[PDB]
Amino acid sequence: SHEATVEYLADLVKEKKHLTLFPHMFSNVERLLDDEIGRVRVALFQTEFPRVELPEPAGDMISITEKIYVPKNEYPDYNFVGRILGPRGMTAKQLEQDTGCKIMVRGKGSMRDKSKESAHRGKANWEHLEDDLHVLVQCEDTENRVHIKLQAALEQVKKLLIPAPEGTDELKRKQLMELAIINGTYRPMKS
Amino acid sequence: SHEATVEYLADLVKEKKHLTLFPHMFSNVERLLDDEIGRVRVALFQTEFPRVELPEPAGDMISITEKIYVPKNEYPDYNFVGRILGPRGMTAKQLEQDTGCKIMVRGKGSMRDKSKESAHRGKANWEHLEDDLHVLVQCEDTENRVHIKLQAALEQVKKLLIPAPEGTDELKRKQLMELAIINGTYRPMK
RNA sequence: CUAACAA
RNA sequence: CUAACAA
Repeated sequence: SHEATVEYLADLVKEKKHLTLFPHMFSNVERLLDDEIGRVRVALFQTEFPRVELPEPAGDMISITEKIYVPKNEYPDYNFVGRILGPRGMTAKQLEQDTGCKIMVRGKGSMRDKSKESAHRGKANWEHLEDDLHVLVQCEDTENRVHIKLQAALEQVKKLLIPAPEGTDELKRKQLMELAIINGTYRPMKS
Repeated sequence: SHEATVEYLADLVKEKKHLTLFPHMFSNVERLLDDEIGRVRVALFQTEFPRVELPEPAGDMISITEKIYVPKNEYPDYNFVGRILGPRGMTAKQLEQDTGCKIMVRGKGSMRDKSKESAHRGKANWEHLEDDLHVLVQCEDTENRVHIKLQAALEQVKKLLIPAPEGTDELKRKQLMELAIINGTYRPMK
């Protein structure tokens, strides 16, 4: 396997732009190239969280939701939500999958556009806007699995609520790098 | 991974040929297509060599080379070399890889074009031509490994030096079928 | 300098 | 009717 660098991915993409013009003549080799582009993307941008080992289901079904406030006040300038979510919410999805939980960002300043927020305030079904910015972590499994999963996701969400000093944020950098590619380049290179 | 069938390998070989028309546009694609051609080639035609077991290196370094003459006299029409080497030398190369040994086919008749042996016979660095066609089998390792390795290769070269009766040579059949698909003379669409 | 989830 | 290794 060729080293996964951004420079390489760019190379593969320019090739993919040309190769896809002849989808029939080159059907097999386009698939091969899609494979390699996919592999290189995963190695570059995808950061993965530890997966935990679970017993087979046994006991009652339990749904459990923990609320963890984001230390927005203590660190007023740090963008915690953006780093938890990731480009297209990819990081949150990765976390959801790896831990078997559901991640939901809620409370004041949780809406993408803070202007629209001020309108829903008080209204029914939006009562969480009265609360401070928090992450809800939620797992539903059987009595002998649900708490294992939860604790796995809690440990990760808590890590992400500790802001990283300048130039040490490996997670953030991968995110921003991918993001630059998404909205700096055209269609054949994003997603 | 796509399933490795001869129909697929053919298809990949077809594409590689079409790619010759774009000299620079698909450098990475050519390399990737080669990797896959190779992977499939191995899946279809690789011989299964018992994986020998190896002690940890202990002892003095030993380089040993054994010479095995091929019974070219007793079997004057049997292509022994062709069967030892294989298509693109891949049979020999794999034996090399599986045993840690080096395989060299030497002697009179050893050169592809015997017209050339004449030109070199008697010359320097070509003194092996004054000898009968034979196979040098060579390994270099520590003492507790080098003889294990060597016996593995020697056993297999010996096997290959016993000709097979007609149309029961599954090795020769796999070899010429790989060779056909890869040169694109055999193009199964099945 | 990320916006998923839910509606 | 397979041609590697070595120069």
